[PDB]
Amino acid sequence: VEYRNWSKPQCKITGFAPFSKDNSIRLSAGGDIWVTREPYVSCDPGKCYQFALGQGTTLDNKHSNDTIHDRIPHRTLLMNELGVPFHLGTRQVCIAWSSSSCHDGKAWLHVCVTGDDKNATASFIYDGRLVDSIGSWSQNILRTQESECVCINGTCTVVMTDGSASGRADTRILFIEEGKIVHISPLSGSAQHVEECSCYPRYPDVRCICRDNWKGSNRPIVDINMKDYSIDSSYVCSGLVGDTPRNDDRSSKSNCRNPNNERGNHGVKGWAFDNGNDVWMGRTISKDLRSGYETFKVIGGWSTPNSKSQINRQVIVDSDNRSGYSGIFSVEGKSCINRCFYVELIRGREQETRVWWTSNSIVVFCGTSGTYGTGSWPDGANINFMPI
Amino acid sequence: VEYRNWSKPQCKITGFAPFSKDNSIRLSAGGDIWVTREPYVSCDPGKCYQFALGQGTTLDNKHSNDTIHDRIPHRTLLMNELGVPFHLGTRQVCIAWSSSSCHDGKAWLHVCVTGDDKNATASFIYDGRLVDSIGSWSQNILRTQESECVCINGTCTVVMTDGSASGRADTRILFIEEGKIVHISPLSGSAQHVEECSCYPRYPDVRCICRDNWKGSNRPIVDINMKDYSIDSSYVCSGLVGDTPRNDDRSSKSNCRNPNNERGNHGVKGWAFDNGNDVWMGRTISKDLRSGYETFKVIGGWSTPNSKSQINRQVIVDSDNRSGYSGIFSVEGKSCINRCFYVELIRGREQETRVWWTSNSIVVFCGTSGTYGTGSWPDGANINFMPI
Amino acid sequence: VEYRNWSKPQCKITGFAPFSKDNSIRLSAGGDIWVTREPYVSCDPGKCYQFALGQGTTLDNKHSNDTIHDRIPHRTLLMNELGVPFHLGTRQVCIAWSSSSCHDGKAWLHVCVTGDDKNATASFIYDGRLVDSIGSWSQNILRTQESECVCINGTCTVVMTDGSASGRADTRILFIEEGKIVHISPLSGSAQHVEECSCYPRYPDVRCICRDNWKGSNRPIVDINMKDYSIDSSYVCSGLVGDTPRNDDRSSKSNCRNPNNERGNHGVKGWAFDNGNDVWMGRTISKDLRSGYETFKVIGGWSTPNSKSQINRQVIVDSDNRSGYSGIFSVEGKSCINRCFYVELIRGREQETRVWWTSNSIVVFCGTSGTYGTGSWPDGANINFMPI
Amino acid sequence: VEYRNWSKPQCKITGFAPFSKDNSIRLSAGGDIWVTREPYVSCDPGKCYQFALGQGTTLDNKHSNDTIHDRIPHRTLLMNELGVPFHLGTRQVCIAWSSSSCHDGKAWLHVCVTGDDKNATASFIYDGRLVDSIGSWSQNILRTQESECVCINGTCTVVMTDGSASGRADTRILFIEEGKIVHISPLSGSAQHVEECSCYPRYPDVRCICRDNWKGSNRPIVDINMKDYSIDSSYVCSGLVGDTPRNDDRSSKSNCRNPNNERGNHGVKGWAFDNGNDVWMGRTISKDLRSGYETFKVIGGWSTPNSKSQINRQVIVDSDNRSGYSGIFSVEGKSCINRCFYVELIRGREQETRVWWTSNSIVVFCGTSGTYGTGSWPDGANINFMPI
Ligand SMILES: *[C@@H]1O[C@H](CO)[C@@H](O[C@@H]2O[C@H](CO)[C@@H](O[C@@H]3O[C@H](CO)[C@@H](O)[C@H](O[C@H]4O[C@H](CO)[C@@H](O)[C@H](O)[C@@H]4O[C@H]4O[C@H](CO)[C@@H](O)[C@H](O)[C@@H]4O[C@H]4O[C@H](CO)[C@@H](O)[C@H](O)[C@@H]4O)[C@@H]3O)[C@H](O)[C@H]2NC(C)=O)[C@H](O)[C@H]1NC(C)=O
Ligand SMILES: *[C@@H]1O[C@H](CO)[C@@H](O[C@@H]2O[C@H](CO)[C@@H](O[C@@H]3O[C@H](CO)[C@@H](O)[C@H](O[C@H]4O[C@H](CO)[C@@H](O)[C@H](O)[C@@H]4O[C@H]4O[C@H](CO)[C@@H](O)[C@H](O)[C@@H]4O[C@H]4O[C@H](CO)[C@@H](O)[C@H](O)[C@@H]4O)[C@@H]3O)[C@H](O)[C@H]2NC(C)=O)[C@H](O)[C@H]1NC(C)=O
Ligand SMILES: *[C@@H]1O[C@H](CO)[C@@H](O[C@@H]2O[C@H](CO)[C@@H](O[C@@H]3O[C@H](CO)[C@@H](O)[C@H](O[C@H]4O[C@H](CO)[C@@H](O)[C@H](O)[C@@H]4O[C@H]4O[C@H](CO)[C@@H](O)[C@H](O)[C@@H]4O[C@H]4O[C@H](CO)[C@@H](O)[C@H](O)[C@@H]4O)[C@@H]3O)[C@H](O)[C@H]2NC(C)=O)[C@H](O)[C@H]1NC(C)=O
Ligand SMILES: *[C@@H]1O[C@H](CO)[C@@H](O[C@@H]2O[C@H](CO)[C@@H](O[C@@H]3O[C@H](CO)[C@@H](O)[C@H](O[C@H]4O[C@H](CO)[C@@H](O)[C@H](O)[C@@H]4O[C@H]4O[C@H](CO)[C@@H](O)[C@H](O)[C@@H]4O[C@H]4O[C@H](CO)[C@@H](O)[C@H](O)[C@@H]4O)[C@@H]3O)[C@H](O)[C@H]2NC(C)=O)[C@H](O)[C@H]1NC(C)=O
Ligand SMILES: *[C@@H]1O[C@H](CO)[C@@H](O)[C@H](O)[C@H]1NC(C)=O
Ligand SMILES: *[C@@H]1O[C@H](CO)[C@@H](O)[C@H](O)[C@H]1NC(C)=O
Ligand SMILES: *[C@@H]1O[C@H](CO)[C@@H](O)[C@H](O)[C@H]1NC(C)=O
Ligand SMILES: *[C@@H]1O[C@H](CO)[C@@H](O)[C@H](O)[C@H]1NC(C)=O
Ligand SMILES: [Ca+2]
Ligand SMILES: [Ca+2]
Ligand SMILES: [Ca+2]
Ligand SMILES: [Ca+2]
Repeated sequence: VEYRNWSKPQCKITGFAPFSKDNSIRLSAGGDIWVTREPYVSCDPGKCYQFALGQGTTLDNKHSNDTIHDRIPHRTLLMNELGVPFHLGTRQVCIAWSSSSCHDGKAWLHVCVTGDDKNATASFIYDGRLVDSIGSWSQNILRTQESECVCINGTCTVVMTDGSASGRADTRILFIEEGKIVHISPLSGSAQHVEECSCYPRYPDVRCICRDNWKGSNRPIVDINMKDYSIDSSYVCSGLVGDTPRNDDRSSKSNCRNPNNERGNHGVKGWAFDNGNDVWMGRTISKDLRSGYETFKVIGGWSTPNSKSQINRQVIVDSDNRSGYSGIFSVEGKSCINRCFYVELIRGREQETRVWWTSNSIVVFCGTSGTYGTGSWPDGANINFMPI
Repeated sequence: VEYRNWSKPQCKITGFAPFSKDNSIRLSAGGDIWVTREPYVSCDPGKCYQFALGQGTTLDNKHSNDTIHDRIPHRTLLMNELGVPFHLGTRQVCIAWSSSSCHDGKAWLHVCVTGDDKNATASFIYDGRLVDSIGSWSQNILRTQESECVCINGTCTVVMTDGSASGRADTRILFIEEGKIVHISPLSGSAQHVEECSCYPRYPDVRCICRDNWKGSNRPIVDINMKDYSIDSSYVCSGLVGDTPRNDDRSSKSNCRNPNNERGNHGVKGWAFDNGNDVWMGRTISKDLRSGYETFKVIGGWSTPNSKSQINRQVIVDSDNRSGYSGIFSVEGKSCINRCFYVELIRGREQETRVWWTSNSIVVFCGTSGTYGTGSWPDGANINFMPI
Repeated sequence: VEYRNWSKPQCKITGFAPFSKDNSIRLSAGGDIWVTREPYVSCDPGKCYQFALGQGTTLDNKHSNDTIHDRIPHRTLLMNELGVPFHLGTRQVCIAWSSSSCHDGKAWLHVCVTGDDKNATASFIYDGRLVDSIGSWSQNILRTQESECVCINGTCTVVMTDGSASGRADTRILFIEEGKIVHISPLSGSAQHVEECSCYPRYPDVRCICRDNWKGSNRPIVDINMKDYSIDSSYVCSGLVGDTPRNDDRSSKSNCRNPNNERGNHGVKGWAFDNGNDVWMGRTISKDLRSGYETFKVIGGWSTPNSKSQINRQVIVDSDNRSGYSGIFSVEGKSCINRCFYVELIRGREQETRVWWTSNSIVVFCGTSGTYGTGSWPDGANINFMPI
Repeated sequence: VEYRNWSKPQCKITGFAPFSKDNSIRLSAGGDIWVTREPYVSCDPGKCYQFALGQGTTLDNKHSNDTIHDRIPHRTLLMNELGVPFHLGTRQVCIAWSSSSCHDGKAWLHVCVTGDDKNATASFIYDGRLVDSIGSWSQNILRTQESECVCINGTCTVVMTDGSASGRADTRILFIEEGKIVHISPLSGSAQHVEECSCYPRYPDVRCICRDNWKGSNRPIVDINMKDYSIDSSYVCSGLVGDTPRNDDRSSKSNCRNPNNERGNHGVKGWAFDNGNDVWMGRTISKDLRSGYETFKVIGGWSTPNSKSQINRQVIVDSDNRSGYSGIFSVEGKSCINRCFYVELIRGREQETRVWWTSNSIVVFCGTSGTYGTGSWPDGANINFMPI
């Protein structure tokens, strides 16, 4: 077994093709399925796995009541092969109300945060054993990516934040070797608030597109130098911005450098990736709510401030259906590294009627160099058919 | 590991012996089991797997209502070891309302079609990653075999159709290497309508027996030259024809060349294979409905037009019981390549109105050079005992 | 990997120690568990598996009604790791209302009989593929061991019967190499009726203790010469006889040669094995019904006609509780071959009329050279707590 | 594969970080989950497993009624990967109402005790086969650790007791090689009553911290010399004692040598381990009941009699929530051997009378050389939401 280097060029991308869907909520109405949120996907060299934060209960279960809450002690990281729904045989990998996972070519690293809001613990589990832990540095909800970390040549990197969700916070980039923290770098650059980074290998370095929860509806970028541990940060150049909420395309802005101060407060986890001067990105179709999901390329969207010429739009989830968090993962092919993404399809309380639970399913798409058509792949559950 | 070549002679066939049965619908009445249709079987070098298109729901589940519909975004390809029923731990391999799968000796290829009727996408997944995709070419339900594809020396072939189900359509034969489409050939020859091909290795080439949904109740043949990608097509010579609907045995015809224009409209997926001048074939026992299932050899049925001398009949499913789609798969033995088949046993709507769902179980038989008796192996569920 | 030879001495045996129990029926009252009967155990070189004939239904399921019947088309052979109860993820290995399985050191052989009573088919599946089949030779319920077959140096042997259960029948011993029948020997010797043999390796040969359903309450022995395929048969010498029904211990007889003509009609599958002049055997505690289970050694019980000197009695299931079929399996240790056995614990109809189903659990014990105490390990389900 | 030697220094310990939680009871209210008690954790060289004694039933099952009883024939040892809850696919490894398991680097050993109170049998199963057995030596509930045994250089050791729970008993230390008992040593030293030992490798020897059920609320130590099989015993020096019940912290004593005669009767399984002159230990927060769980270091707690200076306290389960048994396990890291522990979280009768069953979930923590915060990770089930 060799460490992954991800040392191939990025695949040609013309858009995205359907990859996986789990139908979690539909199945929940006729079977014992975990209540989850904050899912993601990560692949070992051979196969892909779906992850999510359980709520310590199945859906058709009185304990599913009031699972809207983000942090309870019973949350655990679930891990199944991609497309295997979270049934009762699912392994709970660690205790976590915030997580990141990645495979270095040899073994899995899991970063699992749990405990009190003001004094959380992050556990670092590698190759099936606890190797390290760190306590809260800002005493205000130590937290991490909710998507895959990235490892190059045996060094894995993960972005963590501690502090205010509505002001200056303390973001740190950890470097981890076989589960052991070997270095911690403070966030540097012009990103002013960084949450829930979606990171990808860009050999020899790592690049993250994140969520600004404070003043930006444009998405921050964090660049991680894997050689010298230096950090840089800015914002996606695209004038078509990626956060929710955001201004309408009529009036939205990004200058590549600063939070745009356009409905900056709050946000949603999302992703983008560069191809030369262009950017491929996803966002909710609604500028207001976590409804619908679309992808497109913005011509000059990586390099030209305020660029707004999009092309190659695809609807993933139509605007009449719920989405949620989304994130990137990378898959090594024969000659190139492909970029894929998942969309969390949130169902239940409070937005929807009848039910007392909050859960999600997932849909997953992967970059293609080929051709494709159109469709919409929403959660598909009928709220009227669900146990409450 | 080496690529499969299937470079052994076809096994001696005296008939077929029982191989597998999943009892899906019986189990559905007391357990959480997927609603499915369009099942098939395919084996890696070591063991066989059962596949089917899920309906994104279990049977004992309000979402099972109105699962008669062929295409919804929630359909996914399920894959279990043969004889493991589709329980909640089943892996959903891809998003698909039409599919084909095969193993090349090294890894699995899945061809998965989903999306809008007028603009579908086929994804090509190999060794657990998306390698290619193609969009609809005729804007009219791009679709494929619903049974195993065939790979020789690292090149896999699959037949796909796009266009009318009741007139001239656009059928293409794809050649795929490690998930990448390397060549596409148009259908050629005298077959006038080709659907749902059941294909098998006939080293060094591939041979398919398909469904003519337009003018033929005789089954089309598609011959695929794996060296130069050339295509030929015609019809099974046997005067005992394989489609449903069809004329009675007394008045049925085939001239090997043309659709017989005998109750040609509509059809059912099925199979046949050659042994010299003779043909082994299955069909529904009913000439009108998907009821019963029988196999037999037609003497001269491969090479003599309108041959009707049958022998070695076996009842697989008696005529009082429901069948459905059927297809071929091939299994490599020590010295020869064996031919096996599965039968889909459809239950529920529209025919059975006590329940609101549509699903199936499977029964599977394999070629034998030995001896055997008689029986009948239907679905076996009591419709009155079923959750509705 | 090498073929198993079983070429080690039989382990020292002082009695039996508890090995496994599945609690199938207790679990059935709170979970989806297969209805079964005719279970057995067989181990590959690494680990042991439990097998049984499913009834194509779970217990808490309307299809469980009237599962008293021995032969329906929906019966399939189930196979799990030993101690894993027959849940919905259990693999159905083949279609079978009578079966035998064994591992030759390289792969599994399964002998699976199904179809019409007067014209059954036995399928021979090896290394995951159908290799051979045979039809009924006496047109009267072709049938086999319901316990493990035995393979030495790549040749597996299995005993099959076709014909009357209450008169002269046609018993044959098959020799099978990688799934292919290479020789068939007729029964020879003085055993007059042979059913449901429990066989074990006695290098270089195989020895079976069976059920005489006709005139004997003493158990037949079948000796299989693996070199020249010759067959011999007689009866266990022990005056303490192993069948049910039987006479009481005071009046029972065996002359080693002939059926004893003591309540000879009917019987139950069981086992015994030799150690020099002595025999280790199990039997139901009741002489009338399949109630209770005991093991003991009979001193001179292998070599001395009508020997009744028992020692080392152990209660496996107390006489207040139901038993059923029992059979032998063999397990290779470091320096010796151990003998183990399972007991089928039958619940439901016809004896227990509150419920409409018939099913079983299992308990398993293995030979020990050590020491042990006493107990009773019955099924343990409360019939009043069961779904009916 | 090589035998484990555990020949690395003990890892630096600053405290404990969260590792695993199974949420068994919460899940039981919406899924088929085993009723258990007496859980533990043990890891092979790659992966950790959770074990527990089943009650031969699921929770939502009428058979769960009156599972307070410790010993029934239906109890079996369950084994899943750590964090996989005990679903219906769980393997029952052996018949056991008392158990210990460990991996020697090559294979699993299981020590499983079952049968009559006055005449129990312990089975020794290694590498999937029964290798040895021993009967009761004191005719009074032969019993063992309820946590992992320890193997060094292919020799595994386990502590067993037979005799009174409230007076002088007969404790023996067994030495087992590939499942075969090679030596038995009587308890020696000043420990006067030894139950339910929590043992760990301290190369080249093994050290156990146990439960005195008779005169001590201070915990006994058993030291096992793996070279000459000699045994020593005493009591943990710490004046902060580990048993429940016990005196309050102000009035509790230990002299390292004798049971303290302070509320000595009864107890609970627990653990401690040495670091130089200091001791790391866990205990219930309540001095009266199995409620809450805390860990801390006692400075001089290993070497100084009646030492009471604690530091590095952590709450694992707050005092408002139920705990139960706890035990140690050891995990080999790159350069050191880590110490971890599990806590049994008991729910139901007799304390909670709304329900009729008794079961548990688990939470698991591992030693860390890093930093951590605070929290509480109780069972989390709402008794009012449970099937009774
Ligand atoms: C079968 O499947 C294939 C493959 O999926 C389909 O082909 C794809 O079809 C897509 C839709 O036509 C196409 O993407 C489009 O590319 C064009 C550039 O050629 C781009 O303009 C499109 O983006 C606009 O339209 C979409 C809706 O389609 C809007 O959501 C989006 O916001 C864009 O609209 C904005 O810009 C327009 C142009 O300036 C304005 O006219 C419009 O009012 C709107 O303006 C707002 O935003 C501006 C900033 O962007 C701002 O200045 C202004 O003030 C407003 O605020 C879209 O990306 C794919 O390229 C194509 N794929 C391929 C490979 O060919 C095919 O159609 C399917 N066929 C069927 C029958 O199903
Ligand atoms: C135990 O098990 C074994 C193994 O399963 C059994 O042996 C098998 O038995 C099969 C049935 O006899 C046998 O297959 C038959 O082979 C003969 C040739 O030898 C063939 O004629 C049979 O086909 C006719 O009969 C079946 C029903 O059995 C019909 O479904 C079929 O359509 C055929 O009937 C048509 O042709 C006949 C002859 O011309 C006409 O009499 C009949 O009316 C009908 O005519 C219509 O169709 C014609 C076109 O074909 C058309 O010209 C006309 O106008 C009408 O429309 C069948 O294939 C197996 O070979 C044999 N297997 C082996 C290895 O021996 C055994 O019986 C079992 N034993 C018991 C006691 O259960
Ligand atoms: C703790 O556990 C250990 C290990 O499990 C226990 O030790 C075991 O204890 C067993 C019972 O004592 C013992 O087996 C016995 O061995 C003697 C020979 O030494 C043998 O005679 C015993 O067999 C008789 O008794 C059993 C009931 O125990 C009957 O079921 C059986 O049919 C036998 O009864 C017949 O023979 C008797 C003597 O000849 C007659 O009195 C009786 O009426 C009956 O006669 C009928 O059968 C005859 C043919 O057999 C026939 O001629 C006559 O006309 C009648 O029809 C039994 O096998 C184990 O050897 C021993 N194990 C070890 C390793 O020591 C220990 O007791 C446990 N302790 C506690 C307190 O739980
Ligand atoms: C964020 O998380 C971090 C990491 O978890 C937190 O840091 C940890 O904080 C712990 C609590 O302060 C600390 O452990 C403590 O260490 C001190 C020594 O420095 C030790 O004295 C503490 O033990 C006492 O207090 C705990 C409750 O905290 C009691 O349960 C315990 O019994 C001890 O109290 C007894 O002794 C005291 C002093 O002698 C008495 O005042 C008290 O009444 C009580 O006396 C009884 O027992 C005596 C025998 O011991 C007996 O003589 C007398 O008669 C009475 O019966 C505790 O171990 C950790 O070291 C620290 N961890 C690290 C790595 O720094 C941090 O606080 C969190 N952040 C925030 C803001 O909360
Ligand atoms: C959920 O819990 C709330 C109490 O917070 C209660 O009012 C409501 O009835 C519960 N829902 C159900 C379905 O029991
Ligand atoms: C299925 O849906 C139809 C149309 O809404 C309805 O009439 C029928 O009652 C439904 N079936 C069940 C069993 O709910
Ligand atoms: C089982 O079937 C019999 C015969 O049809 C019937 O009398 C009985 O009520 C059935 N049992 C149940 C529980 O439905
Ligand atoms: C449990 O058994 C007891 C004694 O038979 C009975 O009083 C009680 O009702 C049972 N509990 C349930 C929930 O059936
Ligand atoms: Ca924002
Ligand atoms: Ca047709
Ligand atoms: Ca008899
Ligand atoms: Ca005590």
